[PDB]
Amino acid sequence: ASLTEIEHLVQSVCKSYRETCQLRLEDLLRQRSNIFSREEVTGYQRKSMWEMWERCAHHLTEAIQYVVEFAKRLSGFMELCQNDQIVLLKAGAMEVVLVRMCRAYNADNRTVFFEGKYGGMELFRALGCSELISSIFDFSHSLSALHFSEDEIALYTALVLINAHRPGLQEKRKVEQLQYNLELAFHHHLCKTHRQSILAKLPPKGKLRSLCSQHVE
Ligand SMILES: CN(C(=O)c1c(F)cccc1Cl)c1ccc(-c2cc(C(N)=O)ccc2Cl)cc1OCC(F)(F)F
Repeated sequence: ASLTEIEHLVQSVCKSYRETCQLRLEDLLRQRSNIFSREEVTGYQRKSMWEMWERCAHHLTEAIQYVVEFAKRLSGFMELCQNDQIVLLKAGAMEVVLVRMCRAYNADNRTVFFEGKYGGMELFRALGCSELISSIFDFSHSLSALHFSEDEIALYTALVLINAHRPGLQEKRKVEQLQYNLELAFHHHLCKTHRQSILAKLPPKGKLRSLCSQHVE
């Protein structure tokens, strides 16, 4: 790995993320002023857990489609066997989507973009998943307060995906090589953007994995 190669990898990943990021930062930030009325909230509250679920499951599917596209656009992700690509997406897809949620979270009033507007966590009362939702607000909070940039997200999410210690992989070596190259890109870009600071301040593999497991449950 040279500088052109790693600087190229940084740009590939950021471009890949920007094409696949589903909802534009632009819009997300525009729509913060805009908030659900108590009539609106009470309406989502009133629904059935089943009505809710299927709506959330529509966006989850849609969002998992975008993570896969991102992964497919990752350098040398497609040159891995089918079996490995499945291992990585099946372990990491959902972790990425959670990370990707921080963007639609607004720490300044503890709301998140849902279905066109912003709302608080009480919006999801019908699901009877208060503990879980409340964590999600907390893990999205702690990242929004490091002002995670789009390139920081792209690159971090790429390493949540490309992990040589997932079991099931047949060609570990190639993955370690993909993984390592992205670490370099992350750490390089971090040095270029004077953000070396945020490493110690990110939530560990521990948290993110244990939350995503509570989520998949
Ligand atoms: C509520 N939820 C879940 O993932 C979830 C959960 F956190 C607990 C239980 C059941 C479910 Cl389906 C969920 C699903 C899709 C979305 C979602 C909405 C949109 C959208 N445009 O509204 C787009 C993509 C997605 Cl993945 C957001 C969700 O939760 C937000 C928060 F912050 F409250 F968790």
